[PDB]
Amino acid sequence: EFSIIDQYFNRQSHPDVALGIGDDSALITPPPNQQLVICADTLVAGRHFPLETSPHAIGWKSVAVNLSDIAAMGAKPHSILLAISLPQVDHEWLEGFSQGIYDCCNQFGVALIGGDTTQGPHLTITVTAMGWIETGKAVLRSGAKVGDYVCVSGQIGDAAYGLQHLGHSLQQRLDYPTPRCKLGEELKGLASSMIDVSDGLAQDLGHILKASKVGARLILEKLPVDPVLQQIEEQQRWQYALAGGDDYELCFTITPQNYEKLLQKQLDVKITMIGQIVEQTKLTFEHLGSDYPLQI
Amino acid sequence: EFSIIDQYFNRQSHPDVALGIGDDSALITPPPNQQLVICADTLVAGRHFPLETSPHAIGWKSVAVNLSDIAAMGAKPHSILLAISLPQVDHEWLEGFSQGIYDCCNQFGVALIGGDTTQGPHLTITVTAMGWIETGKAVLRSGAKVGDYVCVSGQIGDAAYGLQHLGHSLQQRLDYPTPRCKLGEELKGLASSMIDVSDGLAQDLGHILKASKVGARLILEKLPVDPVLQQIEEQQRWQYALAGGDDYELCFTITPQNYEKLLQKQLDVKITMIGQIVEQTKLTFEHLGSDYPLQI
Ligand SMILES: Nc1ncnc2c1ncn2[C@@H]1O[C@H](COP(=O)(O)OP(=O)(O)NP(=O)(O)O)[C@@H](O)[C@H]1O
Ligand SMILES: Nc1ncnc2c1ncn2[C@@H]1O[C@H](COP(=O)(O)OP(=O)(O)NP(=O)(O)O)[C@@H](O)[C@H]1O
Ligand SMILES: [Cl-]
Ligand SMILES: [Cl-]
Ligand SMILES: [K+]
Ligand SMILES: [K+]
Ligand SMILES: [K+]
Ligand SMILES: [K+]
Ligand SMILES: [Mg+2]
Ligand SMILES: [Mg+2]
Ligand SMILES: [Mg+2]
Ligand SMILES: [Mg+2]
Ligand SMILES: [Mg+2]
Ligand SMILES: [Mg+2]
Repeated sequence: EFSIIDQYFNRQSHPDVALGIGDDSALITPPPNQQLVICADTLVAGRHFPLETSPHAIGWKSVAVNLSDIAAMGAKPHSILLAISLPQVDHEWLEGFSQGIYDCCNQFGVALIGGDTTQGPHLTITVTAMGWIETGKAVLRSGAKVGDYVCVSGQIGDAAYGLQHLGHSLQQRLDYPTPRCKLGEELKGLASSMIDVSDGLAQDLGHILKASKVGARLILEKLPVDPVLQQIEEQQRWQYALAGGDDYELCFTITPQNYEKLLQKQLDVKITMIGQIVEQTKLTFEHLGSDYPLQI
Repeated sequence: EFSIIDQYFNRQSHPDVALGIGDDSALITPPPNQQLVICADTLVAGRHFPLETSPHAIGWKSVAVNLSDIAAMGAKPHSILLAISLPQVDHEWLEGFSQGIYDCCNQFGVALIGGDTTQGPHLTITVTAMGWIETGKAVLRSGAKVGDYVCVSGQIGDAAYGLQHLGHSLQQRLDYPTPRCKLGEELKGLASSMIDVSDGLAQDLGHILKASKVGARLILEKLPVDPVLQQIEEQQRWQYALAGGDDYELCFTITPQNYEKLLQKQLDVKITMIGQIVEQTKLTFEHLGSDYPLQI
């Protein structure tokens, strides 16, 4: 177990880490005039990923889903803790898994600074992520105002389709979600509210609506879906997009004025306006310019 | 699961929390001139606690073992995240478990500011603890010097005895360890090195010896054991004390000069000098003034 840490999880720490792996706790010197942003998310084998998922993909997604919650605040990710409960000690598995962890960390300039390694009957992983943001400038789930656009990044429904069609190209969106870190940072001071879409667009937008004490009207034909989902029947397409989940895209609200400023930035991801915030505290849908009753 | 969070894990925190439970991440405004101290430890049902352990004790210990690693740095604890994987939703269990979480947090002035709640086949808990310490003043596992006293707080072996004698009063030490938070803070500026005894005195002192590139000679009859263990045959007594684990006491090294200073403080726990640091890089034992060969 102590050898497991040294063998797989003790790459040299960044110069930006006061004390990394090796002691009872890690130490971080805060950057000035910034708040600590902190979150944790658990992945349970067979629940948050198929049992047969490659160890590298498990490692990647364990980090990615937590970076997504830092990004959903408009913050910049800094470091993570890794808590893993393992049924067995398998070198090939541990090599792939740790490679997955570090590949995702390195993509986004994040340090692995600590954690815990235990034995347990079922593979269970909890990553804690830490980031920093200019004091007072976090993008909350509250903050959405009547007249704001509702927007979402990338595509929604991919991962859900992937889960139900394993082996299909869209499985890559299930196994390797992309946390939208740079977009989150670019939305600081532009977005009036934000959440990452981890459970499903309707449910997660719903948290914003409830927190902001507003409602929204979405346009079904504007939901950004993969060409593959564009070719399946409407009803199923919209279910994948609205209740699929595991997208790890950012859903946010923004004034038309700030939206124009957003579109003028160089962004590493697609942005789509899918509706607007309204006064009535309900989530409703529009299609071809008419009300569209829809149960999700 | 959203009902669970609201019903059991959403009490108002200390004023020192910029944003607590309810958003994608929590926000903390760092106190000036302090470093973030951060750790995580997992408890797996049946492994880190007997399956029949009361939910209140499970909640208490989940927090306590993590406050212990904050204390082991000399730092002051501030807040925790709670990640729980639950096989079933049981109201009586959740009431007891959450009461245990909050009882430990409240005793030590700690806020529960976030976490994750999931379904899984086996009860698994990971708490992340966050604390703060004056920049540069952490007590590391490195730093022990030849001639330094080796010391330990409280009693060692209680929890291990309790585990093997479930039903005995010493089970209290297994179920309800006390993190030595105030002692940890009082050892800032005095201890030359420190670790908390979670795995066993010999093993955990061993991490200090390895990090400091020194050895130690312990005096077996000076080990602080319960009167109950004083009545056991000495070999088994010393095995509980040196290899029992789950003590969550602090083991630290300290100059004779600084030990005198320590004893002048008003402390909330027993402190015992049990040996001293030596040049040769080995852990050895002495009994009644003679070398005492002992395998842990
Ligand atoms: N999977 C992991 N990834 C990264 N760091 C880890 C991991 N597991 C453990 N660590 C780090 O390795 C060091 C030793 O960990 P550990 O033995 O769990 O310390 P501890 O909490 O003080 N003891 P214990 O309470 O018995 O678990 C610490 O600095 C941990 O933060
Ligand atoms: N057991 C818990 N104790 C304390 N806070 C919790 C707990 N579970 C969840 N929370 C908090 O409750 C809020 C909602 O949690 P959660 O639904 O897990 O958010 P999320 O990470 O954005 N979504 P997801 O990735 O699907 O898990 C967050 O502010 C969490 O930090
Ligand atoms: Cl273990
Ligand atoms: Cl779940
Ligand atoms: K730790
Ligand atoms: K947010
Ligand atoms: K979260
Ligand atoms: K330490
Ligand atoms: Mg420790
Ligand atoms: Mg999340
Ligand atoms: Mg640990
Ligand atoms: Mg989220
Ligand atoms: Mg520990
Ligand atoms: Mg979560």
